[PDB]
Amino acid sequence: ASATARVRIYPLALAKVVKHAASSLQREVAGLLVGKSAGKVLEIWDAVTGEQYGTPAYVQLDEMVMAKVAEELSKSDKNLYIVGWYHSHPGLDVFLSPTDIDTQKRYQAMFSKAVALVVDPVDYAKISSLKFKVFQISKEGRVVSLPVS
Amino acid sequence: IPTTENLYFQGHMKIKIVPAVGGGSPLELEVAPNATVGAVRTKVCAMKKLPPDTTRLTYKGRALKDTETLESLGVADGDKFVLITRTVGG
Ligand SMILES: [Zn+2]
Repeated sequence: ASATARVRIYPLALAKVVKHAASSLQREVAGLLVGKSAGKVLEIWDAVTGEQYGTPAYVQLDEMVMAKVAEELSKSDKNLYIVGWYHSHPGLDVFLSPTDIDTQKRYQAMFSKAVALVVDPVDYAKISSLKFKVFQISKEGRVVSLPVS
Repeated sequence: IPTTENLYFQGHMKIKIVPAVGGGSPLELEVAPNATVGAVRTKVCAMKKLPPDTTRLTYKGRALKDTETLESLGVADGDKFVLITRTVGG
């Protein structure tokens, strides 16, 4: 179906995404997911961000954030790298819009197992949890929500 | 000596390109200072099986235009570039 079978997110990394989203209910926010693949399992070890511009319906992360992050990771002894991106959908529910899909296709072209995490901070799933999904474009071009733990 | 062996040794500047997403091997390309950033990015996109219209090269903290020459940037043997792609939600 899809290049990544499932996603494992370190709880503090998820917490950082959630807190960043919850700190800006008036605009979409974005950042990068850092981690590594282990077979078909994608591990999200951390989440980082930087300079950006956003509105309720849109966000762009400055491209030099990715550049600086990749170079630091590349230099370091750690075998971690950018594995995806996150952004928020405040009050909009969780999905990939056409623009999001275009961004995500470009991530996957560079790294087949890349993922897009989308969080809506104003909502709670269902027992309760945070309202997020981790998406990937499947081999036949469809948005799929991956199993997350 | 094959006539195309000359072409193999054109230049003696080797640069490193780090793909920004994924853990993929950096590319190490032999280039000339007269080469454009665009020619480098084209080669990198071909090696990584990327289309040509989705990435950009960055160098010492700046995103580069494809029309810039490596010579104009003061590129040296061993220097590194990062290949980035956009991060936009919409
Ligand atoms: Zn979105």
